[PDB]
Amino acid sequence: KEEPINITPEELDASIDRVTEIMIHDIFSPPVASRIFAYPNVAAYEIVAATNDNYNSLAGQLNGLTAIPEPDTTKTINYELAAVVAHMELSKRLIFSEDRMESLRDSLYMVWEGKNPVLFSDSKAYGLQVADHIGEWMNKDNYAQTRTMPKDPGRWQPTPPAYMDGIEPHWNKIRPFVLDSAAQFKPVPPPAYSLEEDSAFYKELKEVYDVRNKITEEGDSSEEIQIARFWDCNPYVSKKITPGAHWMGIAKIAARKTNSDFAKTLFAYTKASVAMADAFISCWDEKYRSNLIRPETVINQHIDDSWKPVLQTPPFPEYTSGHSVVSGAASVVLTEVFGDNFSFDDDTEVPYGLPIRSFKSFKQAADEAAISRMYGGIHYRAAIEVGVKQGRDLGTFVVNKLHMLSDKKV
Ligand code: NA
Repeated sequence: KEEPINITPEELDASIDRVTEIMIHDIFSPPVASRIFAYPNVAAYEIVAATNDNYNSLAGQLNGLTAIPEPDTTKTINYELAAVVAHMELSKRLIFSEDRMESLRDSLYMVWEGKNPVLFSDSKAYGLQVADHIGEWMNKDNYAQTRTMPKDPGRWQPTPPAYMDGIEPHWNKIRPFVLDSAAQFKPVPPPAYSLEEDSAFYKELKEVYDVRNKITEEGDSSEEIQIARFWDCNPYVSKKITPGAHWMGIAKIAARKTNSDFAKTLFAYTKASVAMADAFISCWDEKYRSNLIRPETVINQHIDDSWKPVLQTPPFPEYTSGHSVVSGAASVVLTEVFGDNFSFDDDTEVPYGLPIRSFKSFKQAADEAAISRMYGGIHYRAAIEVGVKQGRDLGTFVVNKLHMLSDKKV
């Protein structure tokens, strides 16, 4: 009983799709979701790097990460199999409903164990050894400690309908993967809160107000409303994926469209997920520095008590926009991996109630994701424009810092 086990990139995708689904169920927030995607990819990628002379190890490149154990030269191991095992095991550790990862895992294990028990056993064992190593490092990143950390008129207020307390005030205290510090990409400050009619703040408030009213005047056909809903990606609305998950989905689309092999797929997902996790830290750092009031609050208190945004306002401060920062970063990474002018059909939102939208490039998609927040009535211009810059600057740094691809024969 010694058939080969063919591991394909679609099995990695299976793990990431299941964790995605579980995240929705367990009600993970946008920044916490980015941490769930990153660590399991790093573990799998390290397995690949240790065994493929075209890819360099991230040990020594990511903060605190040391070399993984090498595989036993006396055993025949299928390294892709080990990489999938590592990915699933860490993914399971990072969500609450572990039984839902275990079901996916056990169903793969049963076929593998059935075809080649010895290869399966040796390969699983190595995958689990690596997951333990990577688990030790992930458990030193300050997430556990921040779980029980204690909790002008421009200050952010919780917003209706739910008036939830701000999400993840201390996300800036998580260990970044690549950044030298959480604040490395701190942006310029937002315009000073002001109700003076000639002020920069008031101009931007008036823009939010006016855009929403133009959308009203066009009616519910309007393309703006479709764009706002496509990118909304807010699990607190009173079944949706977060923005990091959506970009993980675009990374998958690109990898499948290019017929990228297991190693190239993992490379891409790892570079993207690491960048996004650092993008959330950078963006949340600024959110809780500037702690800026959301547009509906100022509009309903000072301008028009009947006005409502197209989208529900997320429960966290305004500046800079998460969508803008994370899309900026992700766009830069995918452009670097798969190229500019990469056209694609984005079907990531089809299982979540939406149609397909087509794009001519990752840059174009990011630009749409950023302006969707203006159509949505929940961000001012500065949070969007400055946020895209912040994410593109951060994603540039990540791509310039991480040396992963390194062809054996050049
Ligand atoms: Na290598």
